[PDB]
Amino acid sequence: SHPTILYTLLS
Amino acid sequence: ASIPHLILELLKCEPDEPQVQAKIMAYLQQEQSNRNRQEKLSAFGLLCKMADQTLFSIVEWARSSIFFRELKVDDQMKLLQNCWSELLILDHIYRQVAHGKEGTIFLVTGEHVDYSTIISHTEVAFNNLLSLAQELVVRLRSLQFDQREFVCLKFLVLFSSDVKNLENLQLVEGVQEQVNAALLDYTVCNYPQQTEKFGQLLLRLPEIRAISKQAEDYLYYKHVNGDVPYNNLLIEMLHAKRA
Repeated sequence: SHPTILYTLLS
Repeated sequence: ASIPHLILELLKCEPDEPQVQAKIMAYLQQEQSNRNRQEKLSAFGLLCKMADQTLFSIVEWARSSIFFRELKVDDQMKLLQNCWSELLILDHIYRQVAHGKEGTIFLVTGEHVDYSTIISHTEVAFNNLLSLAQELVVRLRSLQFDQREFVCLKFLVLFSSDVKNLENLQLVEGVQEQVNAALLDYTVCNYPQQTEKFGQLLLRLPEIRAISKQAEDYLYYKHVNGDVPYNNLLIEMLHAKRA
C-alpha cells in the first residue's frame, strides 16, 4: 500500500 | 462555563467554516470554468468532487489536532484510512444539524440544494444513502447536538482502538478515554434534563459506520465503470482495503 497522496499530506 | 478543559482544546483545532466553504467552493468554479462543456459535468460526479475536497479538509484538521499530531505518520495513516468515510459522513451530518433546514441539503461550499432536487437527479441507491444520513440529522437535531459534542465524536471516530498494527496503541486508547470522559462530563452538566444524551450520542457511531460501509460499496461500484471522474484522494482512500 504505502498511501501515496495521504503520505504527501501527512509528512 | 461548565466546559471541560479537553473540549476547549479540541475546539481550538477546529477549522473556520467560512474559509473552508470558500476555498472548496472556489476550487469547483476553478473546475467547471475550465472545461466549459467537453468532459463530464453530471450531478453525482459533482458530489464526489466536493467529497474529495471535504476530505483534504479533514486530513488538514486531523494533522493539526492536539493528540493526533503526536503520532508517527504510519499510525496517522492507519487511523485516517480506517475512518475517512465516517468522518465525511459525520461532517455532512453535523453541517445539516447546525446549518440545515426542512428538506434542503447544505453543502460544504455553503450552498443549500433542496432535498427534493438532489433526489431527482440521482439514482435510488444513492438516494437511499443520503436519506439514511438525513435520519440521523433529524435525531441529532432533537437531541440538541452541539459543536462541543460534535468535536468529541470526531475524535471518537478518529481514535478507534479497533485498528490493528498501531505502533502506539496506548496513546490511541488514552485519547479515547480522555474524550469519552469529557463528553460525559459535558452532556450531563450542560443538558442535565436529558437523562441519556450521552448514551444516545454514542449509539450514533455504529450507525454512521454502517452508512459509510454502504457508501463505500456504492462509490466502488460507480468507480468500476467510469462514473466517477478522478479524485486521487477519494479513490486512494477507497483502495486501502477494498474487500
